[PDB]
Amino acid sequence: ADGDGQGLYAANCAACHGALATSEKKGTTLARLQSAVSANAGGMGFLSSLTSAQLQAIVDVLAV
Ligand code: HEC
Ligand code: NA
Repeated sequence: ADGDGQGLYAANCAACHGALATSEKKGTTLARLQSAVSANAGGMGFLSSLTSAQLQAIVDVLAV
């Protein structure tokens, strides 16, 4: 259901951080992403429903 991260990034992140292929958040970390949602960085708190498995999948595709 989770895909490989590409759909999750496109649906939840690309509007603010760019298409995955040219994302400004390449090389991010799970700790940065969880902290950004939890701290509402840039208004990101609405993403608090994403699970650890979903956030990690997004981190991993940004590492490729
Ligand atoms: C617009 C409503 C955004 C959504 C959707 C996403 N991000 Fe975001 N994020 C946004 C801003 C304005 C900021 C602060 C400025 C900055 O770009 O740093 C952030 C912050 C982050 C961070 C923390 C900063 C860092 O360590 O680089 C991360 C890790 C981050 N954003 C990642 C990220 C992810 C993975 C998103 C989809 C789940 C996502 N953001 C969505 C604006 C918006
Ligand atoms: Na806000």
